[PDB]
Amino acid sequence: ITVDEKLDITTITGVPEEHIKTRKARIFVPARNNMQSGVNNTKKWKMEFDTRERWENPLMGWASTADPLSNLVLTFSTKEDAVAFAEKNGWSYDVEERKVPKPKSKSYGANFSWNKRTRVSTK
Amino acid sequence: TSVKPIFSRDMNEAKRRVRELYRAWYREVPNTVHLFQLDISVKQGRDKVREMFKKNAHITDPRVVDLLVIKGKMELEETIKVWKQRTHVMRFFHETEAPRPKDFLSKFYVGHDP
Amino acid sequence: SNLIEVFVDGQSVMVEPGTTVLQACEKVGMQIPRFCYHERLSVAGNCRMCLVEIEKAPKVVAACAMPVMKGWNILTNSEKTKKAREGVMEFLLANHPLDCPICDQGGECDLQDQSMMFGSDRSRFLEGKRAVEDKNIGPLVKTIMTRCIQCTRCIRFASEIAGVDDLGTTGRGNDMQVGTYIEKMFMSELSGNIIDICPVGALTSKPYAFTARPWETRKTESIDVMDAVGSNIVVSTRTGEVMRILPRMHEDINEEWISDKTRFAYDGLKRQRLTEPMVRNEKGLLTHTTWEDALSRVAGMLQSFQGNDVAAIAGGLVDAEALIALKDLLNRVDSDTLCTEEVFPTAGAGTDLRSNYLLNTTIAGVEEADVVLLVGTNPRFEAPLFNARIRKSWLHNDLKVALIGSPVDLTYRYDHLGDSPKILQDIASGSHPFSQVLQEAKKPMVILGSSALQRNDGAAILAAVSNIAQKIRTSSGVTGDWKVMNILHRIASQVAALDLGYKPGVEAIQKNPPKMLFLLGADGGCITRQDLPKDCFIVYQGHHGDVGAPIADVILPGAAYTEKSATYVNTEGRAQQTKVAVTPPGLAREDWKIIRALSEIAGMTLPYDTLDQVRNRLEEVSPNLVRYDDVEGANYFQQASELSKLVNQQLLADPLVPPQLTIKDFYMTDSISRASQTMAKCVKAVTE
Amino acid sequence: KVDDAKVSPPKRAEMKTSMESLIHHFKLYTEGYQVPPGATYTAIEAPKGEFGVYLVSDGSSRPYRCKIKAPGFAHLAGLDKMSKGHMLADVVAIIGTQDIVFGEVDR
Amino acid sequence: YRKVRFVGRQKEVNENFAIDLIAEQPVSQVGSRVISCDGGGGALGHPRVYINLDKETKTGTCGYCGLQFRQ
Amino acid sequence: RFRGEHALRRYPSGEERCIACKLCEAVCPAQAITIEAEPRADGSRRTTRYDIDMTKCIYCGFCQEACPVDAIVEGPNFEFSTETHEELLYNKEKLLNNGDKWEAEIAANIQADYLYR
Amino acid sequence: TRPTVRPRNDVAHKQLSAFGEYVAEILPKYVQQVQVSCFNELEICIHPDGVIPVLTFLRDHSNAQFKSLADLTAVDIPTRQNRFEIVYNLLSLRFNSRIRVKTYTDELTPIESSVPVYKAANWYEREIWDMFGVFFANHPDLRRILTDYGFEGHPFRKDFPLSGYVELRYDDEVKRVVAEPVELAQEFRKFDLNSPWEAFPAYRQPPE
Amino acid sequence: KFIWTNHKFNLSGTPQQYVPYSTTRKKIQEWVPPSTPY
Amino acid sequence: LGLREIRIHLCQRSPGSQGVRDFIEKRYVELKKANPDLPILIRECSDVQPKLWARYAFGQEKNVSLNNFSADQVTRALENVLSS
Ligand code: SF4
Ligand code: SF4
Ligand code: SF4
Ligand code: SF4
Ligand code: FES
Ligand SMILES: [Zn+2]
Repeated sequence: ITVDEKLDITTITGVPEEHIKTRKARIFVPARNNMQSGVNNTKKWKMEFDTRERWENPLMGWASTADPLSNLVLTFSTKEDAVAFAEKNGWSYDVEERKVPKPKSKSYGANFSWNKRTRVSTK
Repeated sequence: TSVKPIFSRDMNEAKRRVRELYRAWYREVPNTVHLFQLDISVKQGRDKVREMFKKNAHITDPRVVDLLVIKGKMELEETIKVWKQRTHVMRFFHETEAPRPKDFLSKFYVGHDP
Repeated sequence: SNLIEVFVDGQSVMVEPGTTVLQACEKVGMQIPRFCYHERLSVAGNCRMCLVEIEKAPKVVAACAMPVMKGWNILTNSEKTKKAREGVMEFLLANHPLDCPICDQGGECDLQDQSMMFGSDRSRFLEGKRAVEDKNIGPLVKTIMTRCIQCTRCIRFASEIAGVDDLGTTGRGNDMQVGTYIEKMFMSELSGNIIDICPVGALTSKPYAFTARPWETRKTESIDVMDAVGSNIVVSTRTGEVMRILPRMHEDINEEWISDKTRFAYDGLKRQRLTEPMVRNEKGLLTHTTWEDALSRVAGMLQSFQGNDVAAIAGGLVDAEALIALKDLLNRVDSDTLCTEEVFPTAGAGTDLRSNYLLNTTIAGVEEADVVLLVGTNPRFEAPLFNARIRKSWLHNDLKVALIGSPVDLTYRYDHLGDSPKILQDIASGSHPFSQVLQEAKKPMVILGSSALQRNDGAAILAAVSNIAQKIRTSSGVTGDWKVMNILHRIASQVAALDLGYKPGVEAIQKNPPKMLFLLGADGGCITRQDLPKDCFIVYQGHHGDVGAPIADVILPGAAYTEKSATYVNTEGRAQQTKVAVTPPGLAREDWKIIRALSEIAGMTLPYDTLDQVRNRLEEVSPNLVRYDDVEGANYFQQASELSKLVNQQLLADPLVPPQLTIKDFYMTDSISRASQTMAKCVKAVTE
Repeated sequence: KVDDAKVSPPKRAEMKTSMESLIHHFKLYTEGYQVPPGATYTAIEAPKGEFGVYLVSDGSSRPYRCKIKAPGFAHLAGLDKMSKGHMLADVVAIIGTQDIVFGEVDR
Repeated sequence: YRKVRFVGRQKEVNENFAIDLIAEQPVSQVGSRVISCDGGGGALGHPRVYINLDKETKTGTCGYCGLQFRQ
Repeated sequence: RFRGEHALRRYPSGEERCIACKLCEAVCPAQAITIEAEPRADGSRRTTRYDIDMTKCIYCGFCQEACPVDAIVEGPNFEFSTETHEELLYNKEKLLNNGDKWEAEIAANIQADYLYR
Repeated sequence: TRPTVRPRNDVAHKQLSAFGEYVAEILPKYVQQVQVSCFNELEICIHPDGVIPVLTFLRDHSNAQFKSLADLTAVDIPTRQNRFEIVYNLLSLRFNSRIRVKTYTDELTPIESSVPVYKAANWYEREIWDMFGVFFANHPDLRRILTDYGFEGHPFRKDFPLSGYVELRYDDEVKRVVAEPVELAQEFRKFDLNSPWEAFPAYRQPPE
Repeated sequence: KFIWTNHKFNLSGTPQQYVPYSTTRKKIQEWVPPSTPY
Repeated sequence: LGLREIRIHLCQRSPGSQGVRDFIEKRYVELKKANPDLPILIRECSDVQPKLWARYAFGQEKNVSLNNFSADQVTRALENVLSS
């Protein structure tokens, strides 16, 4: 069998060059591009790294660049394995929080009052 | 850890293996320097060998070092034969690359904090 | 308890008795299509898109406006519901023209993300397509009223939160229209914030109009700093250029709304910007040079200076990381004498647990109040979304608002109680009524504005208002904890500035003739060379050249707010960090690294290098600044209200007039607002 | 084409007249189709062999992993068995019988 | 600054411009309410779009059509 | 239906048939298109920069089958082979000129093929 | 329902529901999940203890020949707490039937390779080492295929970005073709394409 | 209409080589200092 | 100087800092009644080891680190740096 149970926090290295200690990741929730109202693009945690300089390429004006990562987003399942991926390869990060709104109390019929203020007109 | 190892068990089949192939590199550095027809001094090669082994000495867990053993041994397969046509061996030395500043006042005049 | 299990597609869930079918089906993770509905608005039903086939009924109902009875089977997908969602969204896709090559909401319109999933395959109409004409309203709302599927969503917003009663419905049957009958312009606060609400691309932004399509941007969240309440924005880049912002829809502040000023203030951000260090040259000449010329120029002058000959001011929009590297430089030389631009009176407290200095009530606790009394400010034209929460909490329950001094145009039924500073003294007694109701309320709320507190009677009204404020707190106080007395601000980097331990109000620089000054004020011209001594150098450090860069010795380029990972403080003490989206242009650098780079060319060198090591220093002074987005419960002003009674300075005699005009003061405000050609484009359209 | 037009684009004489044609034209090129999840696999007769495609679908316009099997993985690893006991001039005559094309061994 | 890259290269540039060539068109007129614009010919050119011409006698070139349309 | 050199068309008397609806960009597999648009002072939107990376261009021709107002056309002329890498990046003022070295060559091939597609 | 809809059949959906059922019955040691695809495919989820014998059981029988090893692939899945996923695909010659073997693993935990069981896995098994680092056990010759000699990346996982770090260039400084940090002429503009509103009813998630 | 006289060529440098360039606007519009007197 | 300012830290819970929460009831109203020049600072919550800072002499930190005192131990520890 050769099970040999032991314990160590798995920090793997050698596969990148230097950008372990240089950068800091970010875990957050994408929340409702507000030109419309589709809520399908919630429920999945994503990541994005540091943004570095974008200069002008002096022949066209293209957005040529250094900063070799700059485009890496993965699709996470939840907050639980969100941390566990950033530590398993081991570079710094910072975590946001999921925002869910009010439930909330909305009821038609109270928009026509005898003495209240909740009263609509000009419909 | 509910996982079986590769070769070693705990640190003592391990640390005798990293010493082991070090001699195989050590007789190789004078052997290839006249073979690949490149011209530096041979002691620079022996400094760069121990450069590579000493840097990764911050490991306190087996089967990662053993994973580097498989990486370290596979390097010798191209090395003892001729599978790196005069470029890959020169790729170890960051030679024509401009020097990184690595100093705070020096970084501040050039760059948006890279 | 107090629930009904309704089998949504044959599956139990317990809602409140009196909620909606929409909120029931959205609770179990489903989307019914939404046109005539919004959560942050009222409820009508005149699009008729949500149609579910309820079980044990031959008819079809709409989920917008009906309650839920004893537990039904809300059959979402049927062989008849899809004969309805196909049905309604075939009519309204006929009387509509063939746009979207050119419709500026072309990547997010709700006739374009519903029409693939729901609905039919082809058309059978096959000629028709009525075509109405358009008009212009203001120089912000690009206006094609042809598209206009009459979902009555912009219309109710005039009766909703923005209380301007301006729009209506003109017509009958097929031919009705939405726009204003006369050619009256529509512009106030929040007036540019309709173009998010319009669910099709019939309404859009005027400066943004023809630039780029929305599948090329990179959405990075951040915070805006042009007001004291903060914001919740999202920027969008193209090639390292800023395109536009939208509100990020946070649930405490910025609900679905945003400041109308901050929406179109990004134009001057890339218009008039200084990029490079410019040397003294001995006359009023001012030309650029090497970055390593003007560093050693002021480095030797630092060691020559000692004592109160060197000072600084800071009252603009900079972060809370460059306001420590400045502080750990000028107090490692042990020569402080430093202040801000804003005039805040300090008599008993303010720096020492601060006891009232933040807005004490939360924004979420505003809706629980019952009687509000506020003095000496214009709530409409400073902190615009603050009046929006008052407007909504004036509606939907009872809420009582009175006001003292200078009747300006607020939306709802306020009343001018009086205009003298002696009104504030007499309310500690029993006179000029309501007289008891502030004590006899259940959640009272007394708000002071910083515009009247800027005057010379500021320490007088500081104890005069807090006299009757603790009088209500010593009464009951509410039940209850319920902090009552609170205050507001209008400069973002002031509460973050003061709680580092600065002194407020220009007095220390107002008494001595110091030699060298650091300008982080900077366009607020309360300090000139007139009050200064002779031609000794003063160094400007900032980003723009409105007021203080011509009257300067050596200017320094720096990044504004959309270029650095900054940290700010709202009016309650939260910390909402901005992040880097576009890297700054020119030779400008980040505004804390320059001080350490100026430290290393000087003698003393600060013991922290990276931005984490900055935050380790930021841990040392105040630990609430690394506490993100939390307002802890700590008032402790039983003692501090007594300590200000040591000072007994009397009032003044003047009508409590704010600086805020009818409208025009809202536009030209900070630095970029003056430089923005967009605000200059619209402010000439109001005086005309 | 397939008629239901959630996959096929509509005709050119149609995408200039009606309203339903453009919204199921203009959206069909910004993003692609809507593919359901669940793995799949097939192979057909390439004229030199099988052609394995193990197309992993995720559920959006952009696919997930797309691993291909081409011939030559089997057809040239078995050159070890096939060659030995023979000449050197045999070996070039071996290779043109399996019909091995490179760029196709990029699977 | 950029002016050195074309020395002896003669700067091949366009001659005509469509910045303003709408303005030399004989701006059309009908005297009706709503008109089709399948201009350039049928099944080619810009798609069908209907315009209201009541207000300073014009249409606004339809965006797509480009030709000045009015009454 | 043979593919080849790029060109741009225009209406009768010159109008810039392009409307800058960006669809040819989003389907280019090599992203050889780059377009920055702007409201021209007359009011209708047009282009400012317009690029075809004739190096990168992999000739999927989908730009010809994606424009609604049928702007870009793969013109059938294989006349090529300049001497620098610095030249084949086509700006706009090649393409309108290159679309106006000929049109009767182009205008007859579309008119003989548009019934099929 | 109509034309232009794929006509499914039930005969192959019956026997593949029948055949794979008594497979778990006769080895309840390694099999942990069996599922039938709605278009006549079969998955047999296997914990990799039985990586050799279950193949060795499908290596030979009288009711299951299955001696045509077609496809060894490798699929990474982050956010699974055991990342990778080795998936086989084998063919019965006499019966015309497809079945796949899904065996998960992790990075450092090795896998007993199929070297005596099949000799078509000679170049396939090495590929997963070169691309992921999944060290298979007891292979006679582990080497480097389809990558260049100086990489340290194992690129087919997700953290390796689109370009590498190793944009190569030549200089006449002496003779060499030297490496350099990577520099592009263009961003590779990354779009945003996921439309909202959930076009699929059947695969609806547990709503939590 | 808008078509050339006879023809042209795809020659390398005639002297003309079309020398493709940038066709955009300066974005940031750097600040101007005030004049020579104080 | 000595000195420039002092920084009071506490915690709203974890009741070791209740001596400081008592100290404001005991000596804050009278402690600042005397010496109306020294700008002492109070911040919100260290939440573990509620230290007490002092900073002076070209910016040199001096941190007395109270863990859990009584009502007079917080009264006597403050005058050590105050008189000096
Ligand atoms: S602006 Fe158009 S879409 Fe919005 S409510 Fe009015 S008619 Fe409806
Ligand atoms: S707003 Fe809707 S209907 Fe109008 S062009 Fe855009 S997608 Fe088409
Ligand atoms: S071909 Fe179409 S997408 Fe491309 S520039 Fe012309 S109008 Fe725009
Ligand atoms: S010609 Fe080919 S490569 Fe160029 S834009 Fe069109 S489809 Fe893309
Ligand atoms: S969705 Fe508003 S009425 Fe049906
Ligand atoms: Zn037309």
